[PDB]
Amino acid sequence: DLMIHLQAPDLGSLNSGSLVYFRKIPVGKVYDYAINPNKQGVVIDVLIERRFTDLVKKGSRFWNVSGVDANVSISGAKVKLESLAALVNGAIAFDSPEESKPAEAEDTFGLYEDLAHSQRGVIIKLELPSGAGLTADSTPLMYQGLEVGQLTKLDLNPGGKVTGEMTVDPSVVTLLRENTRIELRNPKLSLSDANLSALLTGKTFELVPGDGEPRKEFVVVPGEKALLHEPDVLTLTLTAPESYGIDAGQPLILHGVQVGQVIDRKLTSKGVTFTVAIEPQHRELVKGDSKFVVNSRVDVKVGLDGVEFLGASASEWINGGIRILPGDKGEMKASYPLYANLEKALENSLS
Amino acid sequence: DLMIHLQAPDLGSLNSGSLVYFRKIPVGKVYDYAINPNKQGVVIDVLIERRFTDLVKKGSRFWNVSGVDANVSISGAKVKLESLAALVNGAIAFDSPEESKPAEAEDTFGLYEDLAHSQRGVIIKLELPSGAGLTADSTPLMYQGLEVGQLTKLDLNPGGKVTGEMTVDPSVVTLLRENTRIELRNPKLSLSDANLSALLTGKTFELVPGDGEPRKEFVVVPGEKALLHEPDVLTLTLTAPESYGIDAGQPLILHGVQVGQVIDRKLTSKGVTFTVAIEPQHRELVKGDSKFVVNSRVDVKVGLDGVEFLGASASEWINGGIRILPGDKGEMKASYPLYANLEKALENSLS
Repeated sequence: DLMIHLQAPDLGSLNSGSLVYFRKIPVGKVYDYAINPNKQGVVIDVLIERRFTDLVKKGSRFWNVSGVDANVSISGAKVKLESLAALVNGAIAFDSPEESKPAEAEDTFGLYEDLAHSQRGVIIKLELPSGAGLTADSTPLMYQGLEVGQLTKLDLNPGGKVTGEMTVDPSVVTLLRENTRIELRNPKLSLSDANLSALLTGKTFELVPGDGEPRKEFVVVPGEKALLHEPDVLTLTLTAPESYGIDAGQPLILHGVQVGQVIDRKLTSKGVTFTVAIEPQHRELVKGDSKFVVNSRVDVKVGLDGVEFLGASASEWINGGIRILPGDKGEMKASYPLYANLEKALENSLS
Repeated sequence: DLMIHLQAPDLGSLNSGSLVYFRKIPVGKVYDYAINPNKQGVVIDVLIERRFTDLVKKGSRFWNVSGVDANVSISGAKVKLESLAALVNGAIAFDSPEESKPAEAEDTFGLYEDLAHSQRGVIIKLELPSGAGLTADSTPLMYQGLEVGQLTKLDLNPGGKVTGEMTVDPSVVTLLRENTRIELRNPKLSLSDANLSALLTGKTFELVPGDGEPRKEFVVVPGEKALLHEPDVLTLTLTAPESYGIDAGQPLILHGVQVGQVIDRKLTSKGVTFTVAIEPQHRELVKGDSKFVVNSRVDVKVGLDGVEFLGASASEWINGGIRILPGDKGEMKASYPLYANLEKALENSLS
């Protein structure tokens, strides 16, 4: 027979004589349990039978299937009572990997508390902004709409630095590399597609791939800042003597289509300095010369023969933001002015 | 007696001596269980009685009815506890088909994990855009409002290519053919008919039939692109010097009625190029000559004797989009211009 040791943080629902399963086949039993010399953890030593000594490998993971948990899920709760023998007395199930040396001679093993905690994969360290809607073992990493990861740990390091970590499955592991971003998506209010499921999920880590050297630690920024952190982004610091009602997250518009987003608005003594970012599409477009016209304010002028509306439309007004007047050739200097309307941009009159 | 083998990925709630049912009549029992030589799967060999040897056919499917699962459903949860003997010890039920040879001599059988997984039908491979709201065994294929299929598998192939597969029942199988589209419907917000049920369901595969050679693999596109993929569609690439507030999914209007939809908006260095699509109704209508006028902007001109409103109405404005001025005869050239309003389209002045 084989006599191996398990290290658990507590005994759980396991009694002496409780049963050990492989593929839900009883292939052994729990022999004894004892507190190890330090009071910290409980060592449970089990006895795999003589026939099944070749099942237990060095790379095996043992997990605890004892009691029953009833999990209510959104849009219906499927609670299935699979195994009746585990409720009364407790059980330990285990997996056998493909290629590992067979274990022997009282080899220790960590005892995971659940099947979900004993999933294989790669630990990925994250430096989170805040843990406001993030949860331990409930926040997924989506990729192409599929669940790829699971936030497994969430800590508040000293200095007020929330960091967590994530198990991803091996498939995607080759996708993670340099300039590969993980940004958290808010469950944003969708008018065209009504999805209550997404609304109930909450915060959601989105993986967007890049190329380069494989890395294993990332920095998650807020969703607005994500554009700024993209690999090929162009960042213009544009000044203005007034905010003109332009918030931090207004869209930035060329020829009617959004080419960029405002990132942040900083108030100084000289005026209001914006920092806007630009997707690659308008990166090629700029050519070093442009004018920047506010779309946040409506303007109507009354006249006998002259009737004009300047700088806005009602839909434009709800979106707001900054309009681009592209030029032919320039050098992409550091600072640009923000003109109050279109005709002061044609007059080149920043006053 | 008959001694046949079942191959299951795990033993489940089955014990030795657990019972085998046909039409919920005990017609045998589980004799033994053993792990096969590879560690991958468990072989459970059962013993159908001597009377019932003619029941087991070659084309039989065995499924697992063991334990109990309580499924909460929307708009009320009907949880029925049908069979009490399966809870304590476990059971295997099986079906006998109409015309098959009777099985004998330790013939193997796959053991499905549920009655829903052991439904007959045809596997249909799908190349999905994303698996954002799609689920395994929860996403149906509607046809005429009835559940016809069930998305049974959802994978993330390398390269970021989500593909899944679907069991459809045999009836519809003759309906699937060439130019037969499967497009996913979003649970769109309905103002006239309030349906919370549809809202709770989420994504929904809609089957629309076509004619031709029978095919067994499809490509699902997004709902907006579906129009573009229809069998008799006419696609116009129309240019404009500005977006004029025309989004990617605006309706496209002839004589007040929607005849087409804008498909996508691409920003270039020359301007904004749209790609609109057309239903067969306006396919016959075009005759190779038309003018394209924006309906997204309001225009009011003030005058002593001349009062006119150009290009929009408030309802038109909420819908927005492109208006068609049909002509008598033409050749349907590749590129068309998008005029800013109606009078510049009558003046033939694209500047």
